[PDB]
Amino acid sequence: SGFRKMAFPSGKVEGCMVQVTCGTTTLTGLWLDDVVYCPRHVICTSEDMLNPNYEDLLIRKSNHNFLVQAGNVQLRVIGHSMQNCVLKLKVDTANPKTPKYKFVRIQPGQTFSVLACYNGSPSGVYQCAMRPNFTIKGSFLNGSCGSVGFNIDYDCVSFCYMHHMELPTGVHAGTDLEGNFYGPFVDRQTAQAAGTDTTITVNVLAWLYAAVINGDRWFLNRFTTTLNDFNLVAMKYNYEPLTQDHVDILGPLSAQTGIAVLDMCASLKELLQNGMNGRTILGSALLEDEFTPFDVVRQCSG
Amino acid sequence: SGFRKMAFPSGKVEGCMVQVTCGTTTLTGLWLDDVVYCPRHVICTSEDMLNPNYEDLLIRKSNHNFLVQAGNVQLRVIGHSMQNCVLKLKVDTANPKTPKYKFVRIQPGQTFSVLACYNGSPSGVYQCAMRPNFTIKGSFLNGSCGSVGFNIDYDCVSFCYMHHMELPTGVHAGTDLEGNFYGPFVDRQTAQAAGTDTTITVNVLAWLYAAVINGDRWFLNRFTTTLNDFNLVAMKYNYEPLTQDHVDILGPLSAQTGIAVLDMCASLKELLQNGMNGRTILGSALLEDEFTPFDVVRQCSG
Repeated sequence: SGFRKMAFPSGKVEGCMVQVTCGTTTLTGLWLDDVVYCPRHVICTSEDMLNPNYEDLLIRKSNHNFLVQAGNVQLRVIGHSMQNCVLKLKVDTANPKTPKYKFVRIQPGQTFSVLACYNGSPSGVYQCAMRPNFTIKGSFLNGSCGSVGFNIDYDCVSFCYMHHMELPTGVHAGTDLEGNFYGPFVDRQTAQAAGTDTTITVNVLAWLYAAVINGDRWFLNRFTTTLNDFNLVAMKYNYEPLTQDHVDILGPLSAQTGIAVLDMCASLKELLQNGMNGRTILGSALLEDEFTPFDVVRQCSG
Repeated sequence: SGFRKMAFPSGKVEGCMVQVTCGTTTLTGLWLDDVVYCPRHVICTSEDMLNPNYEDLLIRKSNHNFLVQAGNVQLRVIGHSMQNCVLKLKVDTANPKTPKYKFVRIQPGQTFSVLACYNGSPSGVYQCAMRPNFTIKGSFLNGSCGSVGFNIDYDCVSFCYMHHMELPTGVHAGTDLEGNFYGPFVDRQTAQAAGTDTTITVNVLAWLYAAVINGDRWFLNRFTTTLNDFNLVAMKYNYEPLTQDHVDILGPLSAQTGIAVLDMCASLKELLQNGMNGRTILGSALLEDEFTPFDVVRQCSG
């Protein structure tokens, strides 16, 4: 028993992390086969970040301007290529520690593990959700840029995220491994609006199921509700609309606990309307939305 | 910026995790050099756990009764030895992936990373504190027993914890790697009292410093206080007494933020007495005590 926010084991990803240096700039890169992936703003000084013409900036750079190191092992670069907001540095040496891997673009509400690095050196690991407004609430310092988010499906590492920017807000923005930003964000040091940060309703419900599985059943009410009635309450509290697909995804958890989804929705309704009255659920005084149904079942079953 | 509960990278520990089977019982073991460490209750059936005579139970077992596997690689056992509550299974093959390592007994209030396994297979990683009552709030299922807690000091993995028991309470108990339980607990399926679960005051303060470093400064009050006056309030709310050593440990954080320890203590006093009034600190509606000063500085500096 017990329920913790839990990252995937990071070993497979640790052996892929390298230091990418270009001029004065140094950050973290991802070394897979004979290609190193990194934020394209590695070519930028601090002054360039205000209004960068990446194409023009990149043209001053040749292969030899990129120092790629993998812990005292300086790789050699034999070809470079900008793909959207990522640089792809071809190298002579293929990473012998390359895991089975995929590149995937993740959806809002889905979770992933972040291996936070500094200048190519793994520092630690934590679990994140891609929030509805396509930000994450991470922990990244100078050097962390190029730190990656991933999921592990049995043997395959699925890379979904690379960290690029910290907003003036403090929250974090990044790309998939093809270099496309999650959200409207750009790799430019300017004012950038993250939208309203809504809550992932299906996750909150998954978490409430986890709490019941773990013996916290106090919230369970004597009411029920419909989707419409629930969603009218959801919209009020900047919660995501709950759809039928959401209900279906929660079915296994419903089947395990013997609690229908709408019954659990009614519990959530009252919690939202009436608060927690100073009580806690799974050792939290807030409604938590960074656990997917998959995460709950993964941690509960095996 | 940003502040997250963060585990150490687990790669070094992943390559040490093995499956230990004895009769019907299977759990996780730690393979270091030519020795495998595991909970001694691996020799127990469910019936034995009620009132085990470990010495008598172990005598029925010979070397060949222990099946040690490291992912399709069945190790061979050439000597066995019970050390307190751990079994030490000597084997022919030395782990080639043995990291630089130490065994350390950790103190109450100190943190560590748990690599949660099932039957020798790493499942995930999260950060824990050894609580004042020598329990942890983990996540362990059947198979997780023998999962280990560790810290990484640059090159050296320092193993501090092995998971053995879940209490009827739900909270978790275990040993150091020499097999001595943290706390009064025994490896017997019986009713076992964990004491009053007090809060780690120096950690809470470390966390409050982290919050100020990250821009949450709302709690900061116009008062100050003494240690005695503070500790009289601390005792009331089952907080650990704050000592002078605690003050000294917080000095760097005090020096960074320009906020004296006692000034921060007065903030904490009011929070304890007046609550949070529905506000949050670092995205939490509770006072968090599982971040040491080291953890805060590690994550803030680099």
